[PDB]
Amino acid sequence: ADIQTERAYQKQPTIFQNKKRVLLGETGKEKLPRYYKNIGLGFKTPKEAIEGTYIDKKCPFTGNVSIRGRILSGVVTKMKMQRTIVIRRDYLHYIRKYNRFEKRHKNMSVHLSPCFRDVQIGDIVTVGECRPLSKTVRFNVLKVTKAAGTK
Amino acid sequence: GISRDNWHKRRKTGGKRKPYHKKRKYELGRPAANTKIGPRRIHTVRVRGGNKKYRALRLDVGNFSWGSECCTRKTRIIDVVYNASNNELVRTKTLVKNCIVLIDSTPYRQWYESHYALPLGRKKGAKLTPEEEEILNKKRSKKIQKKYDERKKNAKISSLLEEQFQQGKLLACIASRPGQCGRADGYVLEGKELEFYLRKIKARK
Amino acid sequence: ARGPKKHLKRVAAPKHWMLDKLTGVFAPRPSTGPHKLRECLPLIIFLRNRLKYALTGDEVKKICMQRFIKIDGKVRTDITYPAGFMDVISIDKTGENFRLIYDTKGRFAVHRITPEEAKYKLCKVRKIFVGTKGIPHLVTHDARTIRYPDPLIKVNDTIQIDLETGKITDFIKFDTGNLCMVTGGANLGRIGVITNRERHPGSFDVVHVKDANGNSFATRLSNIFVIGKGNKPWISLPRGKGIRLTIAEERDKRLAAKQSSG
Amino acid sequence: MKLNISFPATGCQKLIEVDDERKLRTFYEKRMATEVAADALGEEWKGYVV
RNA sequence: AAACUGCGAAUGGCUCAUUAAAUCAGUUAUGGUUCCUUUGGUCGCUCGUACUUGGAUAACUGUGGUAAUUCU
RNA sequence: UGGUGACUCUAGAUAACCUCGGGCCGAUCGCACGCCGGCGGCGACGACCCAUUCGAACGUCUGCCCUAUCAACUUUCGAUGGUAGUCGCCGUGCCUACCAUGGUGACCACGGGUGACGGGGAAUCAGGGUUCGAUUCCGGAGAGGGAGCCUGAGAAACGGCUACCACAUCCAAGGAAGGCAGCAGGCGCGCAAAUUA
RNA sequence: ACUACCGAUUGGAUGGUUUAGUGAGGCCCUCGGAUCGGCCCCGCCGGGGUGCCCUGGCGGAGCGCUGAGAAG
Repeated sequence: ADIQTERAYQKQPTIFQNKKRVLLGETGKEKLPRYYKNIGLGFKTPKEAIEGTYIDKKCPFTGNVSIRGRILSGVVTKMKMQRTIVIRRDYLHYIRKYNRFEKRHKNMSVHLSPCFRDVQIGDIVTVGECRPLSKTVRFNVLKVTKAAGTK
Repeated sequence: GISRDNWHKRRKTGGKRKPYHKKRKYELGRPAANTKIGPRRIHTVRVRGGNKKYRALRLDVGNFSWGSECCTRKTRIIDVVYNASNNELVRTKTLVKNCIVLIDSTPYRQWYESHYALPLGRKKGAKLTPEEEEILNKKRSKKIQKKYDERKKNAKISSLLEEQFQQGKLLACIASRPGQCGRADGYVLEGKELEFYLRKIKARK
Repeated sequence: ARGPKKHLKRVAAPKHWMLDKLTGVFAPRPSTGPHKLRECLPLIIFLRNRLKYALTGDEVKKICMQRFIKIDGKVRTDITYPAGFMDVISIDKTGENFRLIYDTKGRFAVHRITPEEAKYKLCKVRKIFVGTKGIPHLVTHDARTIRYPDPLIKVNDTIQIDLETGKITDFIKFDTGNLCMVTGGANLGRIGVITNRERHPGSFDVVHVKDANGNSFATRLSNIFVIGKGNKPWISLPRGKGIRLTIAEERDKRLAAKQSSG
Repeated sequence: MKLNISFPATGCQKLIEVDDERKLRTFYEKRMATEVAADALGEEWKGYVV
């Protein structure tokens, strides 16, 4: 069913899947109600989260996290983990003895919700700070924009 | 003792780090509560801040819910059949959170017959004590028989719940965490969750 | 540390207490109470350093535990009891009443008030919540909980409350054009009318305030205490009226005062 | 070995030194609060149990 | 006086061995937690011998043990 | 109902549960005594919960000296991520089970060193810098070395306890007691530092 | 005669990473049950509603029912 790929039954804790309904409603349509919310800072909840079917407890829009604290950006560099990506933040650090700059970088592991598809290497991602979700992830993807050179 | 600090582990680069302080009492871990089925034996724990944790070591009775119709009853745990974390805990009959349990179904059948007045989990022979014809086949008034008619208009439940009542023991999921609560509360499995757990149990064999 | 602290070093004390360096190594260390440690004036500093009835801390204790000092109408014998903004101090033996409000330099002025003005005080509403059985509560800036407030009273509004009973008697909204006093930050002690509140979601709001002399200054929303409705304050103000003079006009005023007398 | 004998009804007590192993075999290999008839302790202790 | 009970002894004082994104500083978060105390609120909101309940244990009295202890 | 920028918030309703190692709903103490046996004013002490105060504890972003005669490291023994739980005051590979093979690195990882506790700060001073900051304020760490607990709101406490390691005190030889990187003081060390007031 | 290096002796001791094994002491769990108390039974027995019952103090046995509980 492309949903129950685990050894426990995956469901959204807030929605109830065992409502007692009539035969006409049974023959009408078999669509579950879906829990979603807004990451309310001028961030639009995507349609793939509202109309989707996936289950992710660490998703900003459908899971159990809240976005509070910093909001940063990065470029996607690696996408080889399961529901998390590794992004890169480049910056310039000012050495004031020389009055010059050196280029520095920080690698950041962020949680990518399944509602963001067609995320490529090099696309600009906007992440927001949440509570600790694993040992090394603290930020959660909220927006994706493509690279300006790509059509 | 058991320490659940983050500084004993390695760094994100994989290098090892030196501790700058020794183990603190706010970083402690306690030995696990392997709650089992048996007559009630629970131990209270003093925790951080002078508050109380209840550590259940032997439990046999909880309360469980039909959520389709919002009715819960205090009943008995009978057996452990599935655990998504470890099958060794099924073999040891360990009560944890989200372990699949089968429980006694007598209060639920009792409420269903005292409310909807239809037989539940009954054989073709249907030999009943006279209290059951008193409950199922009482004498009522016009308003009451009418209200019962629109009550049995929708009093049809799933065939799988019928099959489990035919068997006599209901499947449920323990939703409380018993080593911290001293209770093994939960909810009766229904719907796609019920077919999931049935096919996983059958796929174990 | 292994637990909470009980001592305050004198150089680490709040600077607006105006303690000196050589009297001791310790400062009076305010008790826990309705005010923060950094935003209060303890009773020993008031009775000894400012008001000068006492010469030592032992004399402060002898004054306080003869049951002479009321704070907000309640007799206090804790010598380090944290008194703070808008708190009324009453000495019935000498017939004196005070409100702890700020100078233009950010220090608690010795502000004498009329005994009818000592009947009430103002509080800034810090939270509104509904508790069990649907009962609305407000929490003020001085740790007061009042049940059943007016439904129009919101957070950042100012209640005018009666010290005899403790109930809500009047209130003032947060609105552009109301009079306010600044209780934190670099503009501590200044008074003016609110002219613009800009909102930053997920962050601190910035309120713009205009002085009675036309000077304008901004603060955070946490630092604003609404005092009077529109233009007239609902309490007595100190000798300076919230007008921060620069160092040049303060020198000129000092020289004119020295010239006029002497 | 010495014996600290106490009598609670009149609340009176006394220390008595007895050195003969035959008199102490009535006390050996038994536990605290094990009731013993102290007959072999002396001629005056016939009906006395301790 | 003693002794039981309550509280404090987790503050203060000392030193700089450890410790290299660790500590620490500035900035943010707890919408992810605990909090003696102070202060305010709540404390006939429960439909089910009381004009006062029970057993001890110190201090005290008396007998003691060990070379020795703030032992008993 | 009420709130936030955003709740799975707060409040409401239903069905029940409510731990014997047990959650509240006062068998407590003083002073003045007074009204129509019954009604009472000040307090003190307790008290489940909520808020506040004093914190604490875990996270965010940015920032540190020398070394390549340290160039690949982490990953069986958790390394990086997912799902379910355990433990924990709580978030979390904190731990367990099953999975995926990931995570970091010439923008210097990993390793090693430092005559390295970090800052506020000090000397110099046209300016940039250079050297110093064991040391009275703030934060951390430790109590001979390790480790483990009890009590308590709070400690992995050492002017608390229990072991082992290294030292070491008394003894009738069975046993008992120990921790000055507190104030003085002593020995040692040394070029190097005060009174058992 | 002096200064400064190498050095057989697994020379003797000591420490830090580790392979294998042993492991004090606390904590948790499952037992254990020295001791200590209550109920029931009976005996010595006081009163009433007039031998039915209970009232209070002492003793006796019953692995009867139990509750607290040390060492291990």
